[PDB]
Amino acid sequence: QLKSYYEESRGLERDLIGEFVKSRKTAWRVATASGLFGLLGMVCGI
Amino acid sequence: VGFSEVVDTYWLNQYVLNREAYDYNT
Repeated sequence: QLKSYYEESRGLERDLIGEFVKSRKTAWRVATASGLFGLLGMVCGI
Repeated sequence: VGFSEVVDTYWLNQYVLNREAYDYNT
């Protein structure tokens, strides 16, 4: 049930391990942004 | 959440006092 030429093409071209590396990099970046918001809250409180 | 005249008054005084006051002599 692939149901998509585009899905099959992307599945062929996509690199799984690199995809996981990029996903974790994005996760850490978002966590860093969260830490930034937290520090901003700390400064605003002070 | 946690984040939350000197000069003019003289003239106005002298104006009112002199305007409103009265003494035949001054």
